Amino acid sequence: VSVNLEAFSQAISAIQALRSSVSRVFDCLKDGMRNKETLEGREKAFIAHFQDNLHSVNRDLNELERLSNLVGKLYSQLLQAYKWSNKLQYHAGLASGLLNQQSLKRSANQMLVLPPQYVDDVISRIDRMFPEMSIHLSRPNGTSAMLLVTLGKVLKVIVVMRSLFIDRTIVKGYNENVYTEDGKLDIWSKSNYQVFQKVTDHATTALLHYQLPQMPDVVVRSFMTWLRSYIKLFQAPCQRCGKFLQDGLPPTWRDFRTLEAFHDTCR
Amino acid sequence: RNQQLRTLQEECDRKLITLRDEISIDLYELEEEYYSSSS
Ligand SMILES: [Zn+2]
Repeated sequence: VSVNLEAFSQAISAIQALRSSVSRVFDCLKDGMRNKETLEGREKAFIAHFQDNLHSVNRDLNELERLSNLVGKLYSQLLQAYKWSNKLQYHAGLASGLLNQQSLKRSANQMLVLPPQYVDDVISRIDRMFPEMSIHLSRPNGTSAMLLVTLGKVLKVIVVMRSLFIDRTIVKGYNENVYTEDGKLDIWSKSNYQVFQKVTDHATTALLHYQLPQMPDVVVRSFMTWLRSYIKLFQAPCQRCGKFLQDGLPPTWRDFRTLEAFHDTCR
Repeated sequence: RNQQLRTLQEECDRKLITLRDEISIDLYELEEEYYSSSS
């Protein structure tokens, strides 16, 4: 497992540090006291350097002992290709991140139509991960798919798509009846509580925020990733004021790209 | 009589819903073209 890899590389650097620090002790003692103007000042400098070197040796030995407490347990062509594959994969990950952070594309111009089967395959692929979210697709009105995403015992989100691109979302509480009299989805309602109206507003900013132009799978996957973080409503405190309640509201803002809780008044 | 009239109603509503979806896609194209016009 990877923790053994990290502990072994850690303890490798611990041995190298121990050896170099012992040699540094004996090298600084080889040179002897320097001059340093004031006699009191030169004595102080020599004593301080020797003490620091000894302390560094002790720290390195202690760290090696701590890793010891925590440690657990033609053919060359294949390994060369394996190493070069991992190298290319990591290199490409870094270069792709650096380049798509800073794109120079200004406009798409130079000089939506999808089978519903594809939408069902995509959304079932999202539903296979996140075992606490269940997504139930239905199409009461044409090709525009409507999704009920239940989330723990916490949320019921009604997502109204339009050609495999999220359009509207409505977040209601668990007990709340999301169905009309006839058992269809109540696409147009609100949720009787202050908290879930705030989370509808935050979800509309979430669907306005996660916008790739072309590829919509990253959009729906990232929206569900962001939505999954709301399972710690009523349990997470705000990361600005520490408390749970500002004006009788839990922290309704799970921040994009770092899913942390905030009261929206604490931005 | 009831079953025949229900089938006619369902045919009319399926036709209308498919019409709405096709018209909506055309409206999306026309909105992009009209709002992004330079003029
Ligand atoms: Zn706060």
